[PDB]
Amino acid sequence: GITGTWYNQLGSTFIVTAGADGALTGTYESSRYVLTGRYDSAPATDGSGTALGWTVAWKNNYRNAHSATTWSGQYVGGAEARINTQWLLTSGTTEANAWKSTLVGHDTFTKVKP
Amino acid sequence: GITGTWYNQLGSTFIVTAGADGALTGTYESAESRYVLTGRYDSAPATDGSGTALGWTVAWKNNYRNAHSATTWSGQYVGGAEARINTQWLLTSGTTEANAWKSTLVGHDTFTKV
Amino acid sequence: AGITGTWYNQLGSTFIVTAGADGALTGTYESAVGNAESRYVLTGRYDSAPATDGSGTALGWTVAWKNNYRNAHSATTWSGQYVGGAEARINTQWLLTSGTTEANAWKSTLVGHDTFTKVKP
Amino acid sequence: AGITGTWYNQLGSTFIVTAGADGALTGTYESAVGNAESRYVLTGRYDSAPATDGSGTALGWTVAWKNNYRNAHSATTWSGQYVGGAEARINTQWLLTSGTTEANAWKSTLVGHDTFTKV
Ligand SMILES: COC(=O)c1cccc(-c2cc3c(=O)[nH]ccc3o2)c1
Ligand SMILES: COC(=O)c1cccc(-c2cc3c(=O)[nH]ccc3o2)c1
Ligand SMILES: COC(=O)c1cccc(-c2cc3c(=O)[nH]ccc3o2)c1
Ligand SMILES: COC(=O)c1cccc(-c2cc3c(=O)[nH]ccc3o2)c1
Repeated sequence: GITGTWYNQLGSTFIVTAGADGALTGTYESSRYVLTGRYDSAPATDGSGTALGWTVAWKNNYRNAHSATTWSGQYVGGAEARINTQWLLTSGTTEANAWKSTLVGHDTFTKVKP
Repeated sequence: GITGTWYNQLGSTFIVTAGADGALTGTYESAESRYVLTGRYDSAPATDGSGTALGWTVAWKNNYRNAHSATTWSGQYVGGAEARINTQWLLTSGTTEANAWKSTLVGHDTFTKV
Repeated sequence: AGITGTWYNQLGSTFIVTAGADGALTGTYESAVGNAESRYVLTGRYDSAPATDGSGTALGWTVAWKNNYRNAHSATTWSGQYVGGAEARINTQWLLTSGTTEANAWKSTLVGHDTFTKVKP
Repeated sequence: AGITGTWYNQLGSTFIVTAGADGALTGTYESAVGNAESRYVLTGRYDSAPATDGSGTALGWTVAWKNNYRNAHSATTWSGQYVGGAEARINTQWLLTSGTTEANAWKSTLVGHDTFTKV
């Protein structure tokens, strides 16, 4: 299922546990940073994926970028499991610079290094 | 300044605690309407007028209903006399592969303390 | 009343647009932010026969940030809808992509939202 | 410039664009089969003097989903960059906004990504 170690298309490492209560917990390496999120613990049974999302704030004991990324996507099971996401990366800014505070992109995760 | 009750422009209620370790925990009401949220924030933001970066996720399942979807909010907290949390969001639904192209909505929410 | 006219966003930009009978948007955009000076060409499209159920009118346009004065090597697209009324408004969300190397492409695109009114805020 | 010609996305859509000398993009966006009911006008803009340091060429375009046969009351904008070479690509992200009432405006806009090739 969702629990496991995943890799995006650029080589980041996403180590996640999907708990019984809908919780996502784990670490993200782009050293390691804390992540938390949520997932649908009772998905549909019609072939649809499992909706999920998580957040990393880019502060650890070694660096602070004053920013945070959220990933929103779905887990698609099968022979080659995948998590397909789109993400928003917001930096702390002054009000005058807030218009350019948020980057957007898309990450796809598999259980194999790219 | 983050811990407490927040209200968006469309009548939703965001009840959050900002923990010392960078955790966001709480509930989102958009009892049957209340959902768990979890996320992260920068616990050591700059002191130069910049906002505090943060994000959180709600999966739209509770003990009463399940939309098979999840929203992530990415944004910044801005303190002061009229404090705000300014966000952009992504809402992904679980879909089949054929319908995945239309799986994700995007928008923006502004939260106030009053 | 209608899309054709001069509009202003919340940050002081000026959007001068003509909505043609064939669905064409043409005009000029002047930005108060970024690596920008004076007017830039815009082109886009709008729904020339919107629904009659109270819905807004879908539209979109593009500015490439090159003119006779500067070139930021970037382009913004706005996607949104015109909402008529006593306080006419165009509500948009936008994507701003810069030309980058492949190694930097992951951070090539900014996202935001602009609301336009015919009265300058 | 390398942009003028026919491009194909990952899901069976096609467009034929002309990149004009002063930055104009004009053409048609259609389906793989290309029947008239699936063809729509596209207009946009591109950077006609891109950097020479290996960076891509920024561009964008819009299609409103109305033609002489149907009208979805919606419009898509694609924002991205052209990357030249033997395996040329246009890499984009897109926003698809539908006309809605104010009560439904919160769910008016889909977001996604498209990659186009010449093959
Ligand atoms: C201001 O600081 C930043 O912008 C920053 C810092 C550290 C890591 C990241 C990072 C990693 C990553 C990823 O793997 N997928 C999508 C987005 C993303 O963003 C961003
Ligand atoms: C497809 O959407 C759903 O299935 C669904 C179900 C329940 C609630 C929501 C909801 C509430 C909310 C909000 O307050 N801000 C931003 C997004 C957002 O989405 C979405
Ligand atoms: C990376 O940014 C640039 O290269 C750049 C250059 C010139 C203008 C802009 C600009 C103006 C504007 C606006 O009014 N609304 C939404 C977006 C937006 O972007 C961006
Ligand atoms: C015949 O086609 C239609 O009736 C129609 C209606 C609404 C949207 C779209 C459409 C196509 C498309 C694409 O290729 N990339 C990103 C978005 C996108 O949207 C097509």
